[PDB]
Amino acid sequence: IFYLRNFNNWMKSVLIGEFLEKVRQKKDITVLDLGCGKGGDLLKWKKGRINKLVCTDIADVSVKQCQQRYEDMKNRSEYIFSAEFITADSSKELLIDKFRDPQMCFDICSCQFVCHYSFESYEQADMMLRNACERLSPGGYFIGTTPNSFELIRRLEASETESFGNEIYTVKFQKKGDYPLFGCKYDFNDVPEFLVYFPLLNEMAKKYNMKLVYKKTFLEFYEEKIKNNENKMLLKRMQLPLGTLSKSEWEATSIYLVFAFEKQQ
Ligand SMILES: Nc1ncnc2c1ncn2[C@@H]1O[C@H](C[C@H](N)CC[C@H](N)C(=O)O)[C@@H](O)[C@H]1O
Repeated sequence: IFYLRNFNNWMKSVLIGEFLEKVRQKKDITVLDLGCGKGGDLLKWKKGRINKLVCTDIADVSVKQCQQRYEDMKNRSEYIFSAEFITADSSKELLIDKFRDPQMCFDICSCQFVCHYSFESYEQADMMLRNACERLSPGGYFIGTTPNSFELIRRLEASETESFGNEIYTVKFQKKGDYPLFGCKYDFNDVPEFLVYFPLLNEMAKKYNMKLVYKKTFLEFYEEKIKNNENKMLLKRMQLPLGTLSKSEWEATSIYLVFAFEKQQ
């Protein structure tokens, strides 16, 4: 369990940091962490020296864990951002209606391992994308990590059943051979997720004046980003390709992709 979560932390680290550098090339960094969980990315924002962060999640128990983690860091002379915490279903509720400041603006929306939950339906996928995008400033960024639908199906079609995996993970599709845009249900060991067809996410984000910066598979992102010595030293410290992970860990990790979109002027 540890090694993978750690590789995923490194992934989000390198992803978050590139877009904070990109952000800062244009003269008070305000960030929306959408589906923030227990606050696994609070330190990344702290290290990035953002000034404001809104943390929101469907699970109140996790948001309260996020809030306590934050109070702990704050309680323990060094700079920390101010933070707003909201328990909401971002696929059914409108965050503009929840913020203290409805007309608040964000420089980044980070959406890490969350989007696949909103694709239960069109209304939900579109709502979570509005929430992510409508308040980004011109030039601001929508960044995330979600399973690559191409790799799920590849592995589905190779399989003798509706299931596949190794000792680390299991995928179990509800149905096989049928891939609707919305509602394409699978299990991933433990909640139900829904297939995210990336061409459809890309297209759908044009409604909120967003152009794709890049989509990379995890393996592609890994091998490009290891070439930066600073990203590589970070991996060194925090810890198919040969080393860094096992065969089985690359197998689990290689399911995912990384994306970045930009609000246009
Ligand atoms: N409709 C929704 N709105 C907001 N959060 C959701 C929704 N559906 C699932 N989630 C949350 O999204 C998160 C899924 C992620 N696996 C947690 C990842 C967390 N951002 C991290 O990178 O550590 C969980 O916290 C779920 O509670």
